[PDB]
Amino acid sequence: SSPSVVGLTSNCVKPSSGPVGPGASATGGYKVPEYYSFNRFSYAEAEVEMAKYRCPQPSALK
Amino acid sequence: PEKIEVFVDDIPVQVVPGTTVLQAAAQIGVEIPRFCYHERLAVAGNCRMCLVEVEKSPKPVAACAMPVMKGWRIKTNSDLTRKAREGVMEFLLMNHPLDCPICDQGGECDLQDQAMAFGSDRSRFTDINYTGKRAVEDKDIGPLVKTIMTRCIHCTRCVRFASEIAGVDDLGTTGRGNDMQIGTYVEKLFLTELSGNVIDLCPVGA
Amino acid sequence: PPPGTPPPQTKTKFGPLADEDRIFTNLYGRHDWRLKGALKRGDWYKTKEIVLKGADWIVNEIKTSGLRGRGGAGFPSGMKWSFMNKPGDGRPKYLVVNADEGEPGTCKDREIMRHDPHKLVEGCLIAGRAMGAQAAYIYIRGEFYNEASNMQLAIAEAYQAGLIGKNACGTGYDFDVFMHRGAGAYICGEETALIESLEGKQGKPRLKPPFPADVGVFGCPTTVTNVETVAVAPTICRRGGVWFASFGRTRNSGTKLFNISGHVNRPCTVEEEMSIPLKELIERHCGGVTGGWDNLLGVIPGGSSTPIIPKNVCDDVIMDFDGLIAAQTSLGTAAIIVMDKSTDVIKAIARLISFYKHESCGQCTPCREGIGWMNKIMTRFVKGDAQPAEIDMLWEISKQIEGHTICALGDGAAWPVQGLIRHFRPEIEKRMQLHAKRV
Amino acid sequence: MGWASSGDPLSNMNVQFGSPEEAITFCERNGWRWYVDGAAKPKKERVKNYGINFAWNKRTRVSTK
Amino acid sequence: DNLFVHRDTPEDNPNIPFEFTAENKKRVEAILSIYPEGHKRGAMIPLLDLAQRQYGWLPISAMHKVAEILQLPNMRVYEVATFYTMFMRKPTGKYHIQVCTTTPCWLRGSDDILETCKKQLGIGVGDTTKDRKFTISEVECLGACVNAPMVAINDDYYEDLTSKDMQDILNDLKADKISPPGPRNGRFASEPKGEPTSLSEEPKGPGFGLQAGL
Ligand SMILES: Cc1cc2nc3c(=O)[nH]c(=O)nc-3n(C[C@H](O)[C@H](O)[C@H](O)COP(=O)(O)O)c2cc1C
Ligand code: SF4
Ligand code: SF4
Ligand code: SF4
Ligand code: FES
Ligand code: FES
Repeated sequence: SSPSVVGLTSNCVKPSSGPVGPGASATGGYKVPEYYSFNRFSYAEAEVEMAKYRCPQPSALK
Repeated sequence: PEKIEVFVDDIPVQVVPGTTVLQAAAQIGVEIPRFCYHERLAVAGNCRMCLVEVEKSPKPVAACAMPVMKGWRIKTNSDLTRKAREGVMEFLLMNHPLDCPICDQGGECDLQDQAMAFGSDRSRFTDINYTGKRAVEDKDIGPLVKTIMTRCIHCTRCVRFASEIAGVDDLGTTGRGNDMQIGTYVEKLFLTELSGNVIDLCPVGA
Repeated sequence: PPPGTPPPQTKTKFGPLADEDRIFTNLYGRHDWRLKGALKRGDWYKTKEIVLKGADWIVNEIKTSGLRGRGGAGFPSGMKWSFMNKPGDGRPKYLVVNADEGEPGTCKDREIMRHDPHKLVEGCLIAGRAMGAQAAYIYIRGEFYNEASNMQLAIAEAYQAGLIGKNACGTGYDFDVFMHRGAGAYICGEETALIESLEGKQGKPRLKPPFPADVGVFGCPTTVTNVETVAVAPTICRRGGVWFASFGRTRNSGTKLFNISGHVNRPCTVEEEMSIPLKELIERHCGGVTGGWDNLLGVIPGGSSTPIIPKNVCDDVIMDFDGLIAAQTSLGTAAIIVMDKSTDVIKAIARLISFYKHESCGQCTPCREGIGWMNKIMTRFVKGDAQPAEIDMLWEISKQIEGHTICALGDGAAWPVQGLIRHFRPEIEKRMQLHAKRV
Repeated sequence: MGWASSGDPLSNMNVQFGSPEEAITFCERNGWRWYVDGAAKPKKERVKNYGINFAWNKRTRVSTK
Repeated sequence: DNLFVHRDTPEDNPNIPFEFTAENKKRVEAILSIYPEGHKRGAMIPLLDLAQRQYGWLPISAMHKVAEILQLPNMRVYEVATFYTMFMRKPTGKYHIQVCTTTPCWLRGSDDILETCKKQLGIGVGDTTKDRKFTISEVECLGACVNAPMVAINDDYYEDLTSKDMQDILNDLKADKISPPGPRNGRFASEPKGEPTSLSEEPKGPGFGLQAGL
């Protein structure tokens, strides 16, 4: 998909265990296994992706 | 820049706009009790001792940092102000220690003077018999400045002076809540040509 | 009628909601949350048009929506956003979306991130246009590391799809969203303190004036706005300010989430119309008090920071920003903490005070110690060792603290003890009485 | 006994006045020699704004609170 | 026991070498740039987070490292690194059990779970085993008041708990086996127990309830 998922690193483990945590999965109704699939370093890995897109920052000092 | 007209204590007063309430009250002549405010330091609201009531005030305002606005009415010595000041000093004097006789600022201490003028005279703090007060380890800071931080009131005069006037930048605050302390997180010496002036700034004998 | 002035409502029975009217449909996560389901549930619909409308449009329909900010203070957002919309300066205007859920008893904020992060992002975009925001920052507790990543993921899908960024939704206007996971501390839920957090300073709040509309992050014009306040916004601009006035009774307009917890059979979060009786709600979406309605000692409607109300006064309470104010309590976050007839309310409240004592930056004279004092007094009361005059200390100390502190936290610490003395003083008298007799 | 002996009578002598011209008038009438010491010029207003603590460009941004 | 004054201990001292590993170095470069050029000091808290996350706790050398990155006095980093609660300035350990012992978690019995935790780990509050596998801790509220009682372990949210399951959870973590976070009583996410009473209808779809004009 053109709107891909975040980088494979940012994803703790590729969902293959289906039921995760309290019983989330792409099948079952509580469809948010992605929440329970976040790594110790998932946050930082996200911004590593986001070097690509973000626009120029304002600068006070000229 | 035309000067605003404001009735400080039922007296018309002239202030260039943006003037702070306190800076106007001195202009006329009245003085508000301050602890964290000094002429030559950045403005902060810490002590809450400079509070004052303005007619139709939902909230008493800190004169030290309150820019005056048109047609106000500042009631310096109105009972609501007196209620506020006493409460604030009951607070300050909860857990200040009982060390006036051994405190080098005895008889020169703003806390004593402003306690006399504007504070109460009875101790509602009953917990001295149950769990006592708080205490803080003193710091080693140099061969010049003797430090007894268990008297500090966290006015941040030392913090602001060092950061700005001397630019040492090595003296600051730490921690939340009643356990907030001041000093350097690790033992250092506050070495600086102007370091003496902190002794005059600290209103209390810390 | 003028551009503002939301239309008064003429309904008496503000009963349940219709799930069509529930804006947060995915709440409880029965359906997909990624951008596939989101655009299947209508999460980015005609955003290009609405954004193009301008700021005058958006602010106006907000005004006639009469929305009161759900951040706990309750001041309406239309005026807030309008202040941002004042040009005549070369500043990088910013928009801060406070997602702090520090408020004890409150859990609604968490699930918006966990189940509809796209909705919030869309809302920030529409609002950010109305605030002329150069960019925005979604400040979030450090206790929600998994949510923060989840939001980061939603930002990924949005950036990749081109919904948000430069030329977002093809409108040409630029807007980027960043995620700042502040190292958890309850005080950061304050506007000024949060701004200090983002800036990297100590974290303690600031005096007002100046307001964030004057100077905010980086000394730039900003507003801190609650997550729900933002999340509803795009739906309002997409569904009609008239319709949102269709709910609510008066100035307390719109709908709000509720978090029912405590001695409750089936506590949970419920989207439901405001201006509702509390008893009806507790028996509709909640199942009722564990010991039945009679076995009820008191409810704290706004969660912590809010005085308790006893069962008798509670029996007929209209839940809303108003109404409760008359009943001597503030709706806060609509966080209802309910306790059965049998539990130590006094040491329940003592726990709240300890929370404040541990959660108070310590910049103001009253709050750096006065809560510390209240903690000492309440602890002694809980153990039953205190002269009855300490009833008056707590009453009279509380008045001294309230109003003199900088951030509203002091008031949040002052009110609960005031409520306890007003309504459950006989309990304290008995607790002290038992100790004295044994003494 | 190592006290601070002083055989000079007008050592502690100290009097107050409302304005220097009054004092000079008094001092002459009692035939003393004197020399005024100009106190100070009127305090020049200092802006002492709160917002300067938080500025985007100016150096005056506070390092801490 | 928490101290806002640091002494040069053998285990915590600037002499210890800390440095950002190449993986984190990239992240540091990427994260710095979300702040305008003038004010880079705002990134400090994320940087301290990353350092703690890499190391497991904050050594004073790490605070120096962040200060060196941002070119500011070492005291300012100390100020913040001491303010925020979870910036553990002492050796934490592998797992950091956090129990929210405030209302309404206290109301739902969360004293029980804390009592058991001390029993089985063998140490009291604010403590860590000689192993450092475990660290008991109390926190005010973890934003899961609704799923009360509840515990968190360094990322995790274990809610809807009791003495029985905490015993099981600790035996699991004693064995060092992965545990499934989230509630373990039948619900999943802040949803009323049993059958559902609201949002029982399919989401309408895009455009529903549009203004129909403007
Ligand atoms: C001590 C304290 C804690 C606060 N915590 C929160 C919070 O956790 N979540 C929130 O949305 N607002 C919180 N607020 C209020 C926010 O600072 C601010 O009022 C809110 O964003 C208002 O937004 P709104 O009026 O548009 O809804 C807190 C205020 C104080 C004084
Ligand atoms: S600082 Fe003032 S009040 Fe405190 S011990 Fe010294 S003289 Fe007494
Ligand atoms: S040490 Fe002195 S100057 Fe510094 S905050 Fe304390 S009382 Fe104020
Ligand atoms: S009221 Fe309390 S928490 Fe708020 S700024 Fe003052 S001391 Fe800090
Ligand atoms: S002088 Fe105003 S708060 Fe201290
Ligand atoms: S006190 Fe347990 S999550 Fe709030």
